[PDB]
Amino acid sequence: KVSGNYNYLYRLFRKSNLKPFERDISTEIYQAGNKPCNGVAGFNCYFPLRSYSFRPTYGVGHQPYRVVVLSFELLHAPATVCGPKKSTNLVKNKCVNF
Amino acid sequence: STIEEQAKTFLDKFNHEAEDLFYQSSLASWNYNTNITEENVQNMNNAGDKWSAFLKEQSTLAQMYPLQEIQNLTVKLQLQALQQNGSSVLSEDKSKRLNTILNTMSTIYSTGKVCNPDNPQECLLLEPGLNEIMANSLDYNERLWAWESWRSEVGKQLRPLYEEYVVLKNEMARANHYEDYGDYWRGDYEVNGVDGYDYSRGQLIEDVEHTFEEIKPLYEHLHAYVRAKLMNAYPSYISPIGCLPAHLLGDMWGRFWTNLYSLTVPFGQKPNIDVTDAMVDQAWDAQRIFKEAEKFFVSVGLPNMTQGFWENSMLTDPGNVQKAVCHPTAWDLGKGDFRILMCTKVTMDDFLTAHHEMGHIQYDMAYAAQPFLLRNGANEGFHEAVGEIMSLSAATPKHLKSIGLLSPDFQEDNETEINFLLKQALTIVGTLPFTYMLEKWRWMVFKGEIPKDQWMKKWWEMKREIVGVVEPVPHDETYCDPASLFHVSNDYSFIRYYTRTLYQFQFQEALCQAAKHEGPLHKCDISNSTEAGQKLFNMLRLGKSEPWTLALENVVGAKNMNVRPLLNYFEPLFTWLKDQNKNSFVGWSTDWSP
Ligand SMILES: *[C@@H]1O[C@H](CO)[C@@H](O)[C@H](O)[C@H]1NC(C)=O
Ligand SMILES: *[C@@H]1O[C@H](CO)[C@@H](O)[C@H](O)[C@H]1NC(C)=O
Ligand SMILES: *[C@@H]1O[C@H](CO)[C@@H](O)[C@H](O)[C@H]1NC(C)=O
Ligand SMILES: *[C@@H]1O[C@H](CO)[C@@H](O)[C@H](O)[C@H]1NC(C)=O
Repeated sequence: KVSGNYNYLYRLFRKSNLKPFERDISTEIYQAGNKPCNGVAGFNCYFPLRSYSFRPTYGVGHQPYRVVVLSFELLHAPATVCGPKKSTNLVKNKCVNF
Repeated sequence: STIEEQAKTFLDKFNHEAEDLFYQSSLASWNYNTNITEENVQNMNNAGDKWSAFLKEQSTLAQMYPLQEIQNLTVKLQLQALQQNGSSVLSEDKSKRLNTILNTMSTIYSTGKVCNPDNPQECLLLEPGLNEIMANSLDYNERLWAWESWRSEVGKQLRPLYEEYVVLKNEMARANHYEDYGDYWRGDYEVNGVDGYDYSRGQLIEDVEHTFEEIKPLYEHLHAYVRAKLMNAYPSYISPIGCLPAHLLGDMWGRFWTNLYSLTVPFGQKPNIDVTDAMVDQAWDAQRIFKEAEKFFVSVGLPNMTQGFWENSMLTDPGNVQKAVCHPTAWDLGKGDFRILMCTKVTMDDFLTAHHEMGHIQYDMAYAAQPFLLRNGANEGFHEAVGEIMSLSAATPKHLKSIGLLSPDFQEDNETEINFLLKQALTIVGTLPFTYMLEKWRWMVFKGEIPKDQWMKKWWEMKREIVGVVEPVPHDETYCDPASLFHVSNDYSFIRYYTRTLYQFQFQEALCQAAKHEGPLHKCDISNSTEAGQKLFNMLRLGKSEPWTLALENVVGAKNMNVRPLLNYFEPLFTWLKDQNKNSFVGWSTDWSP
């Protein structure tokens, strides 16, 4: 949007590293400092999900982008999805290799 | 554990929020530039209010954080840069008095009135008409009349307001546990933690002193030639043994001297380079100037400049539907938005200045990869120097003839070499000693050793020794010609100009001696020199993340500032001056004055 696209919000702080196929929904502050802190922020308490910066007049490396990943499992269950196999002419009244 | 990670996320959050909000503020400024409406003024004022509140909050957050136990170099530098806020640790009365006095000084300078006492209703204004009546006049009675009446009604709010400024700044630095506010000016250069290269604040002024002492013979020769040719061409008043009075400074303080070069034309019977026919034959315009700038960048070897210069940047001045200033404006709006706005004009010197602004844009593109604290050079003289590098490369006739700005049978003989060496001299060394004078005097006044009324002797003593500028009548209590300079009343560290020109000359020598260029030494051009572009691009990217003296000695070979490159490019200049200054006596006597 000309005035900005900030409806979504990206998470930055997670105190435990994740593994493949893992999500995060919690917004708990990354309390690295041992000083007392809970709920409302304060001394060394920064919100995980940081804001955006997105507008059309931007330059390089800051425009909104979309990423998709195609994944699948290997044959443990019966194979399910694959594309067409190319064919050719069928031929009538003539010797071929059917 | 310790506050290492807390400081890390603190700097990170500041960088993100500063990027966002400063982008909004620059957006408001650019909206004002594109269109001037009072609502735009209110919007940018609100953006500035929000930004000031955010900066004060960040400084308050960073106030407690120490520097001694944290040993990370980048973290240390960023934290010490963030903790500094300026004049907020004082009491509010001093701050509000400072605001009022600076505002009233700005008002008295902006609307300070002087013109002909003949027709004051509608005449030439402060600029540029006063320039064309001082520097383009045949009689001097009106010239000195206006010169010495200029300070009789304006300096009254220039000298004592300067004193109030200096006392308030000194007391603020005292609250900051420092001595003066020019020390804070030069403190942007500060870096520590490197063995052997401990970096105080006085080495800057000492090095500047050495560089000016090296410069002094060059200006001695230059003023000798100027005096000889003015006595040959101006037999009107000035005596054959006198000097150059205050009515013949050519500017409001005597900075540029290309206009006075008219009185010091050695040879006018030999043709020189001119691009009027070449610019009205193929119809050169701002579009074509930018295209050939792209070609220049390609030939040098630097990579391409991003698309913000082809679509987002308005290539032309804003027509005549609206009205706005057309000062050279290279704006880094943020996140890859690089724009250049001016009142586009085609001239060889304007060619150089446009490439200077485009070098600014290239440097902005380079340091855009860094966070907000690192979105600037280790010194504030890097930007103008790196921009003017390509201009000084283009100050030579070689690639101007290469781009077809004149026929290839035009002689690249010795006369154009000598004349353009003298032109560069009048461009830079014609104002450098004045920079020495103003910066030394302002260091003294900021520190406070010099009485406010002593400036009559010592400063003028320098004018009796370094530049050769006098006055037919001594100045009075409130005549403050240094304050007549535009930048001094604008809260400017006036040594960063000299440090900038030192940086640009050192880099010019680095790209002229390491690029295998030969022939006449000035003829070196960075175009068609791949290694020069490569090594320049290696340097102009990091910013302040590392110390600058080590990199400076890598690129050129100087531990700090040095005018040895300046005379290296001016070795043909120095040789010609020695060739011409043997006819008679050279120099001036201090005792004798008009
Ligand atoms: C500025 O805005 C006014 C009205 O808001 C409009 O008439 C004018 O064309 C605009 N000019 C520019 C240069 O945007
Ligand atoms: C500061 O810490 C970072 C950790 O990301 C490290 O890479 C860097 O080398 C440290 N600074 C110095 C001067 O070693
Ligand atoms: C990158 O460089 C090429 C070659 O000079 C140029 O054609 C292209 O326009 C440049 N890219 C951008 C975004 O300007
Ligand atoms: C360097 O090469 C370019 C073309 O690649 C050419 O236009 C230019 O004239 C060359 N440099 C010189 C000094 O001739």
